[PDB]
Formats: sequence, structure tokens, C-alpha cells
Amino acid sequence: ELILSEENKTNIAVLNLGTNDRRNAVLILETALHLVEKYLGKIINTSYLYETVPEYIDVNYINELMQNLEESKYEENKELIDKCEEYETFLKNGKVDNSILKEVNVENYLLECNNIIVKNDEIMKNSYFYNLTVVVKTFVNDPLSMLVVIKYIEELMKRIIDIDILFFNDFTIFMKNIKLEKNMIYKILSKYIHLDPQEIINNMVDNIEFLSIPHVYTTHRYSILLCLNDMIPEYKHNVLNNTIRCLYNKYVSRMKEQYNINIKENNKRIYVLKDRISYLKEKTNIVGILNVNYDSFSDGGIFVEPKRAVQRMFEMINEGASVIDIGGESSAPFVIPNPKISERDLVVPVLQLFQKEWNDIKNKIVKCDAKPIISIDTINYNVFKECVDNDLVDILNDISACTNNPEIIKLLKKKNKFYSVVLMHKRGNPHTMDKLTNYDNLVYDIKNYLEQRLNFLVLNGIPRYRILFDIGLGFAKKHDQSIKLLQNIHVYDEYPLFIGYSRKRFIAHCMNDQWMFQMNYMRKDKDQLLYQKNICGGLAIASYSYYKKVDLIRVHDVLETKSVLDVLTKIDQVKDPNSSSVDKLAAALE
Amino acid sequence: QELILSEENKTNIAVLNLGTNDRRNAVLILETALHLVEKYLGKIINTSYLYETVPEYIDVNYINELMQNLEESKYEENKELIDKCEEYETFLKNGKVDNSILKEVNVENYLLECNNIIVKNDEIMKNNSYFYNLTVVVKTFVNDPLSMLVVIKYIEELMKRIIDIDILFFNDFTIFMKNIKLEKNMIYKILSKYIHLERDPQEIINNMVDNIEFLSIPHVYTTHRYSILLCLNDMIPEYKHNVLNNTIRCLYNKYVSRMKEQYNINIKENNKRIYVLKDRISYLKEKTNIVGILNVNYEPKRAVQRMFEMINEGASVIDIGGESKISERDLVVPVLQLFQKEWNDIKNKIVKCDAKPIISIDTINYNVFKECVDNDLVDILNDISACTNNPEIIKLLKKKNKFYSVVLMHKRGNPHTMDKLTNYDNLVYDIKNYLEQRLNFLVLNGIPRYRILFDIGLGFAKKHDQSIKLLQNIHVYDEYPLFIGYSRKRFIAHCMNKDQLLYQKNICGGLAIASYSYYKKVDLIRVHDVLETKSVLDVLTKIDQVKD
Ligand SMILES: Nc1ncnc2c1ncn2[C@@H]1O[C@H](COP(=O)(O)OP(=O)(O)OP(=O)(O)O)[C@@H](O)[C@H]1O
Ligand SMILES: Nc1ncnc2c1ncn2[C@@H]1O[C@H](COP(=O)(O)O)[C@@H](O)[C@H]1O
Ligand SMILES: [Ca+2]
Ligand SMILES: [Mg+2]
Ligand SMILES: [Mg+2]
Repeated sequence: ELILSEENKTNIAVLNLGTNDRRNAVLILETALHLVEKYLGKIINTSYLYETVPEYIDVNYINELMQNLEESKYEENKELIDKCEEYETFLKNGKVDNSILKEVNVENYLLECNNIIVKNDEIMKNSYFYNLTVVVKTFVNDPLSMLVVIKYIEELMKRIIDIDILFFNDFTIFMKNIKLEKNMIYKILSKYIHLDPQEIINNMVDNIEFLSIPHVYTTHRYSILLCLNDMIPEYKHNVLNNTIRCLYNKYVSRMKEQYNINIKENNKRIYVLKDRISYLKEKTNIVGILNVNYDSFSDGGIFVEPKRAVQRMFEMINEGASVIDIGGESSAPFVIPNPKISERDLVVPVLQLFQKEWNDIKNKIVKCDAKPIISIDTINYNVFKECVDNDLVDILNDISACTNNPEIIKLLKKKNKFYSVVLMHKRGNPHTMDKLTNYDNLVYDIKNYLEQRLNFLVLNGIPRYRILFDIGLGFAKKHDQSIKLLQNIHVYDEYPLFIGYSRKRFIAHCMNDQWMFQMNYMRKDKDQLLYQKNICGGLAIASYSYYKKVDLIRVHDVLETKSVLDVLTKIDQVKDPNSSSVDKLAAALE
Repeated sequence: QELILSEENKTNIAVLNLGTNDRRNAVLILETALHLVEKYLGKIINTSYLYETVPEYIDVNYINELMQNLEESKYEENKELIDKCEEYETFLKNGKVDNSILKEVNVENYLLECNNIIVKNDEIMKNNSYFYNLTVVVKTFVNDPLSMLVVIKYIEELMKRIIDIDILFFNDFTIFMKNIKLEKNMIYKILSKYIHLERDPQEIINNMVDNIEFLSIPHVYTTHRYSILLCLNDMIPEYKHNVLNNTIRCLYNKYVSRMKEQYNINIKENNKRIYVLKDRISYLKEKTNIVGILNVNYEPKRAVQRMFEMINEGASVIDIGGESKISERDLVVPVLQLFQKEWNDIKNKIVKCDAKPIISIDTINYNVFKECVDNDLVDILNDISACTNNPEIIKLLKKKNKFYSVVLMHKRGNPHTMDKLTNYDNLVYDIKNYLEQRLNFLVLNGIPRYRILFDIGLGFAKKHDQSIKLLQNIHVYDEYPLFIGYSRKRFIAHCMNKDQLLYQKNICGGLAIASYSYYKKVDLIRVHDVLETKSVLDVLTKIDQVKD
């Protein structure tokens, strides 16, 4: 057929990825993402991950499968891109080539989809879901060939994974009765892959019964609209009454007006720090600060002490940190800048020792749940690479928001493995930043900036749910501006949020004059009071952060922060949510 | 004489309004008014909160010298505690009392003559700042409202825009006398029935002749000014006089929603509830004050150093206790004496008079408080038994001129039985009702409602989850001046998942409760760690402050 014509083509597909395994959602779904990157094209958009309920309310397999992967007949191009013309035109939505497969008209499509909806409704009369959408700049020719490959991808992994096609360019397709020859399937597969591997094919004939573009359930299932609203809010297919955002909002409002259900509440947005699910805005996590320079040189010393540094790492884990943020800068520890020690030499030994010391005192199989996520405050591609290659780190914390070296973004993807990234807003360096303070609209300039970085990383296949925002308190902000940023923190209610107020100069600015600091050298009695005040002022920001549902706070003082967060969590922990009005009523009757 | 100066002594119920213009001395003006009322009219058996009021559309050393040279009342003062007042119960019902000696009018005529006063005064105000308001119930020995108005006007002249006292009610009576002309010597004769006359009495009696033109019971504006209804709602919400549509509460509620419906303004916004710690106005729910804990155990000199440290670290109030073998007296009195010496020795800055902390004494011992009060050493009684241990202590909350404030805390048992007395049918409301009952008892005994502070007593006869539950439900006190002490208590540790470690976690858990208290607008918090608490409160205050 025209299906097999070897003239190279660039198509835009939109996929849905589903699983119901809570514990392994991330590994399952990220495995599927990578086989889609490998066997289909380039991932150029992702939604958040979502824990979904229906609208009314086995692992070692994978790790071994990655070695025995059949090669693609197309080479995957890791190169960074700034835009993508085909995607820009898919959104317009401008003139593309005619569909290879036969297209149905709007009316017939709708009727065919409605049939499937009512027929499946009757069957269900005779669960937690984990959902994610993706956009693929695809080299595959047509929706059906893609479905054949999708089916193969599924079978390589096998209800553990369900991959659907939601859109494929601007086409409207309904194909009724699909009889596929095991030899026609092979020719499609061999068109894209360097090919028992026959039982796989035999399973597929039964599987592809029909084909629907857009997918049947596209506007009917909230979870799909929910995902598509992150990626392509303004998009309008010929088959839909309105744009994706407009459809999504109507669903939310109608569910509210007609059934008195808040559909948002049952359908949770997820971010991923490492390998497990985190529910957006459901926990304030403590990130422990380990500054190697401060640990070593601030008392007057001239040598790095990796042991002392690793002692502090364990002290933080015990004090209640979930994440450790480790950083160094290239510094000259003598009077003359004559000899100096590199960032690599500051951070990698400490990371190496921590990893060694972890694998020892872990003697029981049980103490591995207690393993902190590891974040590295670096803008250096080489530092990050050695960390990632020797499995020393989980998260890139990039205070330039990946603008120092955008190639650092390539190191956030391996094959199977994805790493998470913090992007922070700043201007200049520590020497210049205090003067770089003019903003046309402080709150929204920083937000738009961070949003643009996200769009860039998302365009290059960094999964949306792995990107965290940091407003960079104290970095090119006057003290009143750091305060204004906190005042307007709600502006990040849709996003994973990572902040760092700890011990910054704007805290002292909140005090009018009208032991929590462990001393490195002897400061005066008057300076000790000021440090107490600052760490306490910080604990006030922890409280504020707690109530504002900030996802991650970066602190020097873990024990103190944890104490605060434990007490606020307890106060919020209520057994019976209406017992307040029930007890009140009982008193009124008494 | 005419049965107006009838020799028979009766007991009537009067409801008064007390108003002033001056914010700075409001408390003093009004409490001087209060004391003269206790002196000259009968017994105060109820009071409203103090209120800051904006009208419906959109120096003081004289007083201190006045209080020395007051004519004695011919009627007697009785400080014994009462449990009930039948005359007052009769007024509330409203059951049968003696016939009004003053000619009454019917509902129809009263309403006409009121509207008439309204329209004539609406016209002069159309031909043309802040008010401080308080109401009281007096069980009076004065025979009739006109006599009462005569004595009221004497009080007003003694104090002389400064003070304005009105009769809101006087039993069940309805009275509208249109043209009052009173002889100079009839005024003397009324005043002489109630007050042992002979300073400069002849000339003030001249002033009063001009002053009484008419008499309206109920007062013309009773139902027509928000500030009057606001006050009365505190005291007598279920009261229904013959001349009113419904009860005071209903009349209050209907005035509130009417301002919302017809004008889109929350009337509550510019009409603020006040409580008083020492001598100044505090706006309810507008500041979380820090109370520094001074626990005395053994040196006076070191303790007084700790006090000065706390003042500088930002404590508004110091709360001193010895009672948690030298006596409680011997622990706390010398410290408080030394403090007051040391404070007076630094008169090197004459302008620090409002830099002085309010002093609170944690005691249930009458003898200790008696010595504190006699020697002007304290401002506030912090009674952890809510004055149930020795209710005679309530007598010490009034000197002639002066009123003292009081914290009423809830507990059960003593420090050794406490932990076992933990059963409650309805924890949050049991404690609330208990504190309301205690408040009702002091208010009945003439303690200003606005000087009474509530403490849920965290950790006293509460399991840890109960202490938490009390915090979770702190909103229950949104109407009340609230004082809480969580600091270093055992339940803080209950929230968490080498020995200076637990000490740290406790202080920091305390700082979490400081944050919560701030957002829940708790009026006073009792802490060991003043600097730390102040740092939290300053930061949270900055974040809340939007300036343009
Ligand atoms: N129940 C009452 N209490 C006090 N004064 C009254 C009463 N009924 C009538 N009056 C008269 O109202 C007149 C005005 O009194 P004044 O201006 O001193 O205070 P007021 O107007 O009663 O106070 P407010 O402005 O709060 O109503 C006086 O001549 C007084 O005799
Ligand atoms: N756009 C589409 N994407 C994925 N599957 C589809 C689509 N249109 C039709 N199908 C069919 O839907 C059926 C049910 O799929 P599943 O629910 O994954 O078992 C299969 O027979 C698919 O061939
Ligand atoms: Ca009296
Ligand atoms: Mg499917
Ligand atoms: Mg008056």
C-alpha cells in the first residue's frame, strides 16, 4: 500500500499513556515514553502525570528488557531545538498533506463514536488510574502503522500499559472492521524496526479491531481533557465544538452545576522527584542544604573534609530532610588566589563517600525507604555528567534555569532513566545582582520567564511533571521584592514549587529592633541574637510556606523546620471533617 | 417632696449608655463614669464590651484630682459577691414591678414624640470623628428616671464633650415628658436625697437647669443608633420592651443585614470591639501580643534582669508566678518591688511611659494579690482557677478609681489529680461554656466585660489530642479576648515523629503554634522564648503588609 511508501515524512501525533499500578506508575510510564521516543519519533510535549478516578467518585521484567531492545531503523536526534514548524502548523491548524487512510466526514465520525460510547456503557453494567499525554513528532506514515507499533510496544511490556492515539494531524478517521495478516504486520514493523517474536504478532491480530482519529473518548473522559489542557489548550479539531481549554472548563463547571461534584478534587496532579509519585500541593518537603565551601573554608581551614560533609548529610536525614541539595563553587582558600580547588573536587568526592557510606550502614533490606533524594546545585555540564554517570545524584538544581549551558538538559534523559530539574530565576552573579532590580512587573515577569524555560525543556522531551519552579528569593531582588514574591506565591498554584529563603538578608529586613545557629567562628553576643532572629524569621516562612502548600523548601536548619512542620501538620489532622458543626449543634441543643 | 422625694427606698433596674470622644483617655473617662455610677446610682450588674464607633453616615489630670474630693453618697456600698439578682431577673422577663411615679405614655404617643425628636434633629444635623461607647446595667436605689437623670447630670458636670451618660431603660416604663422646667432648689433637693452635699456645689446646680429639657424612656435613639444596639446585644440580647418590634438581638441582627442589603457595607468593619489590658484601648483580634513568662524559683536581682531582657526582646506583658520551702509571697513580691524601683530609676527617658510592660501575676492566692494591688505592683490577675478557688479575689479587681483585668483559665483538679480528670462529653463547647459561665459571674459582680480574658488552659486536665483539638477549634473564641499558653508543654512533643535536642524541638514546635496563633488572631500568647516568638510574628506581619 501507500502505507509502505518509503518517502520520509514528518507527522504530528498526540498520545495517551495509562497504567493502574500505583507503586510503579513512574517506571511503567517512563519506560513507555522511552519506547515511544525510540520507535516512533521525538517527544515534543508532555502533560503532568495524573491520578484519576472514573468521573462519578513484574518489575524485573522491565530492567532486563532494556538490554534486549531491538534497534530502530531511524536514528534518534538528541540535538536541542527552539521551535518545531510541524507542531506550529498542527496547532494553527494549517495545510498538511492528505491522509493516506480514508477519512470520514464530521457527522459520520460523531455517530460512530457515540455508538462505541453507548455500547461500552451497556457492557460495564455486565480502581485508580495513572494518566499522561505526549506529543510525538513522528516519522511513521499513518495512524494505523503507529497503532501497530504502539501494539508491539505494549506487548514488549506485557492492563499494565495502555497507549492510545488521540490525534494524528487534522485527520478524521473511523475504520470499522480490521482484518490484519500476520505478514502485513511484519512488513509494517520491519519498516521501522530492525527485527517467541511471533506469538507477539499473533496477539496483535485480535487486538486491532478498529481505529478512531480522534480517539473515541477524547472529549468524553475528563482525564484526557485534563492532560490535553496542559499541552494544547488552544487547539481546535474540526470534530470538536470548541478549543481543548474551553471544553475542559465546561466539563469542570457543568460537573459543579449539575451534580455538585468538584471534579478537580478527585483528580490529582503529580510531580516526580526521583522514582515515586508526589501529589502536587499535598506536602511541604524539606530540602537540606549542604554547601561544601561553607562546610570547609568558612572557619578558616584550607582543606576539604568529605567525612565531615557526609556526617552533616546523615545528621540531616535523621533530622527529617527528604532531599539533600549539595553544592560547591571554585574557590581560592588562601589570601592570594594562587592555588584553588575546583567544583568537581568539592562535590564529587563528598557524593562518592555518601554513596559508599549509605551502602554500608544499610545492612537490612528495610532501610532504603529512608533514602534521601539527592539534588546538585550546579550549572556545570561536566560536574553533572560525572554525577549522573556514577549514579550519584537524582535532581539537577540549575540556578541559571539551564541558560548557562542548555546542553545540561541532554543529561536529564538517559534511555529508561529520567532526571528531575529545578529552574531558578536570577540576573547576574552574586557581585552584580543587587543592582539588577528593575522589573516591569516583578511577579509576572519571573513567572513568564520560568514558564518559558519549562516550554523549552518540554519541547526537548523533558517530562513536564519533572520540572520544578524556583523564584530565587534574594537573587536580583530588593528585600521588599523578595517579600512581594512570597505575598504572591499563589501565582504558582498549578506548578511544583521549590523555594529558598533560608538565612537570606530579606528575613532580617522584616525585623524592627525598636541557640539555633551552630557557630563556625566566634561572632559577638549582638551578632548571635541576629542569627537567632534570622533562623526564627525563617521558621515563620516555613509556616507561611506550609499554608501556601509550597512543595519544597530549602533550609539550613532541618530539625527546627521539621519541628514546625510536624506541629502544623498535627493541627490540620482532623478525624471527622464536619464534627465542628456537629459538636456546635449538640451544644446549641444542650 | 410630692412622692418624688418619697422616703421609701426601692430597687429599680436601669440601663445606661456611656459615651466619649477622646481615644487617648476613653478608658479613664468611661471608668471614672463607671465608678461614679457605682458610687452614686447603685450596683453595676452588667456591662457591654467597649466599642469604637463611626457615626451612621460614612489635659486629664483634672479627673485624678476630682477623685480625691468626692462628696460621700448617702447610700451604701456592698462588695460581697452575689450569685443572682432577682430584680434583674424580673427586668429581663419582664415581670411585674411597682407603678411608675412618673406619668407614662402609650406606645402610639411615644412613637410619635420620638419620630418628632428624630426629624427635628435630622434637620439641625443637615443644616450643619470617633465615638467610644459602653453600656451598663445598674441595680439602682434611685426612685425614678428623672431623679436618675438629675444625678447623671451632676456626674457629667463633676467630670467637666468629655462624657455623655444616657438612660436607655428604667424598668418596663414608657415615658415622654415634653417640657421640663426644674427649680434650682428642687435640683439641690434631689441631689441631697442621694449625695451628702458640701466641691463648689452652687454653680454646677446653675448649669443643670439648662440641661434637662425633656425625658424619654426608652431613650429616643435606643433602636436607631447601631452603637447602642451593638452594646445592648452584649448584655441583654433577649430583652423585649413594650415599645420595640422585637428583641435586642433581633433588632441588632436586622440592623446588621439591612446595612448589607441596602448599602453593601459590613457595619462591623468600622465599629470595633475593644478589650483593655491596663489603661489603653486594644482592638479585639487586631494584634497577637507576646506575654513573657517569668517563673520564680530558688534571686530578685537576676529575675528583674530577665524582665528587662524580655521587655527589650519585645514582650508587651510579663506574667510572673512563684506558684506552679519559701512562700509564694516571698518569691514574687520582692521581685515585683525591685522591678518597680528599677523601672522608676530609669526616668532618664521621660517619654518612656508607654514603653512599660503590662504586668500579670499568675496566682490563686488572695493574700499575694492583695499585697500586689495595695502596693501598685501589678496590672492583671492571671487566675488559673478562673477565680473559683477563692472568689473573694474578685473583690480585689476594683479599687475606687481603678479596675484591674483578669485572665480566667479552664482547668480541673490540682497538678497531681489533673491528668486523670480528662473526660468531657463535648470538649470544645464544655470549656467554652465553662468560661462563659465564669465571665457571667464576674460581670454580675461588676467587673467590666471588656477586662475579662479567656484561657482554654492547654495541658491542664487535657490529654494531648484534647489540647490539639482545642487548638484546631480555636475559632470558637472569635468573639472573645483570648490568652493561651502552649509554651514548652508536653503536647508539643506529641506532634513529632542530646537532651538540648528535645528542648530545641519544643521551642520550634512552639514557634509553629505562634504562627497558627497569629493567623487565628489570638490576642495574647504566653511564651518562655520572647525573642524567637517576636521574630516569627514580625516576619508574618511583614508578609501580610501590602503598602501602596
Ligand atoms: N433617657 C434620657 N437620658 C438622657 N437624657 C435624656 C433622656 N431623655 C431625654 N433626655 C434629654 O436629652 C437632652 C440632650 O442631652 P445631651 O445632649 O446632654 O445628651 P444626649 O443627646 O441624650 O446623648 P446622645 O447624643 O448619646 O443621645 C437633654 O435635655 C436631656 O434631658
Ligand atoms: N485512536 C485509537 N487509539 C488506540 N486504540 C484504538 C483507537 N481507535 C480504535 N482503537 C481500538 O480500540 C480497541 C480497544 O483498545 P483497548 O481498550 O486498549 O483494548 C482496540 O481494538 C483498538 O484497535
Ligand atoms: Ca454601689
Ligand atoms: Mg485503549
Ligand atoms: Mg446624652
